[PDB]
Amino acid sequence: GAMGSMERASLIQKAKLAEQAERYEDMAAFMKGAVEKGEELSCEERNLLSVAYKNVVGGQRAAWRVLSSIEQKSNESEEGPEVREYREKVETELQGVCDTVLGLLDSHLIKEAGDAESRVFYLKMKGDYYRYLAEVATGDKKRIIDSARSAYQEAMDISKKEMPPTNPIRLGLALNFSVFHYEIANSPEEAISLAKTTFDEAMADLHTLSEDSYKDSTLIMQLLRDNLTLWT
Amino acid sequence: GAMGSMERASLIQKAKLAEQAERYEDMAAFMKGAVEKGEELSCEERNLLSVAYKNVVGGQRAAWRVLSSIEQKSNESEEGPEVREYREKVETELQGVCDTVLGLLDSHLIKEAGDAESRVFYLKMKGDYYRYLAEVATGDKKRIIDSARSAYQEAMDISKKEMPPTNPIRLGLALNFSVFHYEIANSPEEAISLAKTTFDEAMADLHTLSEDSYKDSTLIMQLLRDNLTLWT
Amino acid sequence: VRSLSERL
Amino acid sequence: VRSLSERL
Ligand SMILES: [Cl-]
Ligand SMILES: [Cl-]
Ligand SMILES: [Mg+2]
Ligand SMILES: [Mg+2]
Repeated sequence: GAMGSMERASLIQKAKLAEQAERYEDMAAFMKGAVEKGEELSCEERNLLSVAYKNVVGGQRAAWRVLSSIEQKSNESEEGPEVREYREKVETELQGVCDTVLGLLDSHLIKEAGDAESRVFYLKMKGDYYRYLAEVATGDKKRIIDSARSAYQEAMDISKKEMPPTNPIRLGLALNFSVFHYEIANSPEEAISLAKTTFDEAMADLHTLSEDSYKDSTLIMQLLRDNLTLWT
Repeated sequence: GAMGSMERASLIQKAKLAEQAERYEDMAAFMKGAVEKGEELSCEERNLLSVAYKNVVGGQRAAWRVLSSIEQKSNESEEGPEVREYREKVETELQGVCDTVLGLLDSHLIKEAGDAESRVFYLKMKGDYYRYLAEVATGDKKRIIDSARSAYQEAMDISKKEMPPTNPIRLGLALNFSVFHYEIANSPEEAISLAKTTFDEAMADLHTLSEDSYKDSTLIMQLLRDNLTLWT
Repeated sequence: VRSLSERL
Repeated sequence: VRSLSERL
């Protein structure tokens, strides 16, 4: 790896600089290098890893959507192969990023994660990047969807046993599993039920929280509420 | 070149798709491939080339500025080499993009450009990308600054002889030469004089224009006015 | 309109 | 504050 000669701490320091500079491809390469040093990741380092790849894949998804829409309109008008070719190029790059993240989780972040906060974070991530693969998949599709579902479900079982209902990781997991149900799995009733029960149980636990934790949890709860407003 | 096997028209088509998808690195690679086919560029193709590289280098400049500022603060605190190293990495990538554009202009866009609209466009571009090199240069700096000045001056002499004062290319050239004077050459009085005379002569020619041309020229005139408000 | 997923 | 240069 091209980061094999750089110190772990220097890679983390440069990841933080790339974030300030909005250089997210660099940020992801630095954090991949950090993971490949073989030590477990702290809470802050896990969030750097997630921020970097979420921004990289987020730009790819936005581009694939523009191009797929142009491609679909062309098949309703006048006629060549360029639109399909360039959508395939972007799609292939997107899948490579997803495969890179899933490879880091499998070698060996997940198997070394013993605490609930790290294990749930990484299993959620696995579900997320199989979900991004599913958005562009065309049968194959079914195995990818089941891999996302399986990772989210394992994360959910742990989080319900081990975390309070207002925990931001538990909330973000439930939010994203509900989006999976609505957008990927054709199960809008399951999406709605999960979002409502997640929101209601967090509401009833807010009284236990400090002012800072209260702000953290209610921020994510608002996203559950926004989705419910769109879905109903 | 990796685009050597793709048709010229397909490269132009994909450049337009990359722009819709905000994939500006791809856009620039496609337009570099198009230039390397060896044919001259139409007005529309010249603007695609400029849009693509302006966006790529624009993101690099914004990142270099974030990092240079962090670096300067560090030299006022607590103390390692990482900030400098990562600024140098971004700076080196920026200089490579500038050198790529300048190489396309020198091999062989400028020498084949005979009409005023194409020759002024390419000479302005040359001044612009030497100006971006100058922003990060540290003596060397003087030769780079004179190369920018020389390219802008040749473009200015042609544009004043061959184009009306409201021509959008002539206006954009004068705008950017005035920014050179103010930001690079330490000549704010020259910047102000050029912007005022450019604005005043365009004002007096607006009566010759259609409604659409009037909108095109007054849009750029407003940037001259905004700069004058900041500089005085 | 697309559903909102978790923020950074 | 930085001077404004030509737009696309
Ligand atoms: Cl392609
Ligand atoms: Cl570096
Ligand atoms: Mg462990
Ligand atoms: Mg010619």
